[PDB]
Amino acid sequence: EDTGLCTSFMLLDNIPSAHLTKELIGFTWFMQMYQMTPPLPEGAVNRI
Amino acid sequence: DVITNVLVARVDPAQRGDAAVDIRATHATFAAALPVDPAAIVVAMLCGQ
Amino acid sequence: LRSNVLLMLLQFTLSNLKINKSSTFTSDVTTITSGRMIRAFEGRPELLALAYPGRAVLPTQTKNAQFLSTAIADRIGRLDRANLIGGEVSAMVECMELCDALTLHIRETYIMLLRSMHQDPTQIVQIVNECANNLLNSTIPISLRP
Amino acid sequence: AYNGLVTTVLSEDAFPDSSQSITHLPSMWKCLFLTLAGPMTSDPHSPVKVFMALANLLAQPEPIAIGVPGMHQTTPASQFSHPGVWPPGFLNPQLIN
Amino acid sequence: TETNLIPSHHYGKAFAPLFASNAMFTRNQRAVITREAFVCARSAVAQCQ
Amino acid sequence: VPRPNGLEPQLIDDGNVPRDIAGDWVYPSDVLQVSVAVFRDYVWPMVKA
Amino acid sequence: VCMTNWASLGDEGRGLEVRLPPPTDSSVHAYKTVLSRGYIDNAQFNPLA
Amino acid sequence: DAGFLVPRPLDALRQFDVTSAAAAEIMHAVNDAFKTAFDLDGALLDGLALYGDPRIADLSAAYLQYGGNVVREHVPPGPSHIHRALQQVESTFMAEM
Repeated sequence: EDTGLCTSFMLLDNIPSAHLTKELIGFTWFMQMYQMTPPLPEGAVNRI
Repeated sequence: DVITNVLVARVDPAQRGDAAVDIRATHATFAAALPVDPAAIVVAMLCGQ
Repeated sequence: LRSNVLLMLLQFTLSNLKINKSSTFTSDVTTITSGRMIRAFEGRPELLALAYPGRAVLPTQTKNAQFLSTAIADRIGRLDRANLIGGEVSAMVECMELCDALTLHIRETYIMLLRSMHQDPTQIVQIVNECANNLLNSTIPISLRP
Repeated sequence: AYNGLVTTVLSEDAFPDSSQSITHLPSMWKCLFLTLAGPMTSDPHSPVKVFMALANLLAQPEPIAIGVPGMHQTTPASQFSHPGVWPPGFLNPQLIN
Repeated sequence: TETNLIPSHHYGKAFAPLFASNAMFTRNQRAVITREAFVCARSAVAQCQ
Repeated sequence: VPRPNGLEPQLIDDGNVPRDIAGDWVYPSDVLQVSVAVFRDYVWPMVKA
Repeated sequence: VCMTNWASLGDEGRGLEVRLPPPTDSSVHAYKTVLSRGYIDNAQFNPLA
Repeated sequence: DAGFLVPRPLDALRQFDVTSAAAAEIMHAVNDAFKTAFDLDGALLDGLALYGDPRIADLSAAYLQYGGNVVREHVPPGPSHIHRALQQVESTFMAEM
């Protein structure tokens, strides 16, 4: 029996976004800054 | 007229959405089966002044 | 390549031969979906966020938020808990959650495999009696078994 | 007084098993004490469990067919706890030769 | 054979522990998994063929 | 929504369109509880002015 | 201010009373009875329960 | 929202869809009010709480006979007094909250 949800295709964050605090602030918005894990991956490339 | 089941309707089955029959219908007997020894009864039947 | 690909698809299928066990459903007391019977996990609490994209908070206009804003609110949690006995566990819930269509199809034909070899106790009390040639006392209770 | 809440059904261990014959003497005293304490109990299927447990013991000397489907005279008294399983020979003794 | 022996009662006591468990049905479960492998191993070869 | 220039950040509408914060707004209680830090950082300083 | 049995002069009383604070204090601890144990803090109430 | 017909003074208050499990924790603490106030040892009203669907309309016990003759004993509660005072308090709340 499977208690967890039945999928085999995870939504893997392949390339992370550019973490930056010096220049171009506000282009990216993570859910980690609000103490929350995102449902969907967060980065440049997210291969299924 | 012999009783197969004894139920307790929290709501009438005409008005029972998400129909939930009583847990008493899971047992074979309509009530709680209490095993009794018949040899212990017939001694009590055949004595007892 | 055709032999290697066909072999991992049987690695894919036999790994998915499981039963979708129902779990506990808690009412969403918070305001995110407000009463939809979501599935708390309590063995992996991180899995609740990835299960339900409808419960995502959308603070900014993220590119994910460009997508998750279009999520319909009543597409989450269970829909019809097909329950039979009050006080006893329901036999078959019907929920929407994150799930691929392929692994679900492997699992639904696996229950159909397990239903293909299941007989109710009216039949299996004959099979035990006929394998014992009608002797060796066997007693089935005539009542519901969900 | 509390029927419908608890039934004082006969014990499983005191039915004579449905392979022993009636010629075996400790099996029929096990059936004799079963029949005498029959009406004492509050089981409504107890008239049929009384009738069937004797009918288990005399299967080959008294081979009657029983009108309940899929079920035979070697089927014990432990089974008969439902009204549709009562034998029509017990329901009508004129069906018994 | 013992004189006061019923063959139906003797075979009831004889055959008793090998019908108590569902281990008789274990070889009945082996027949599916042998089949499900045999159809796939036929099909794994014949599709590569 | 943030707009990547000297344009001001503007807020989404019930008709699902970004609208400017400067002006009168209506929140329901459900949206305020899920956009608290978004309230406090963007529209609430535009209330203190 | 709602304070039950504030002028009671009986022998004893029931252990189930309602003593709301005056509105200068937080009256939130009486609206957390049914669906609020656990997750909520000791300062806020759920508007949905 | 539906089910048993009650007067609804408090209907303007916000409340989510109370399912069977959330109604059990309503039933946990209404019972805990009456056990605290009147000091009953034992359990007066928690079979509605501990199992089943607590969203009741009218309790009734019935026994099913074999010939299809189900007979049901509806038992409505009598003239309720504490609820008659509670319906005053609910309606007084909506103007004196």
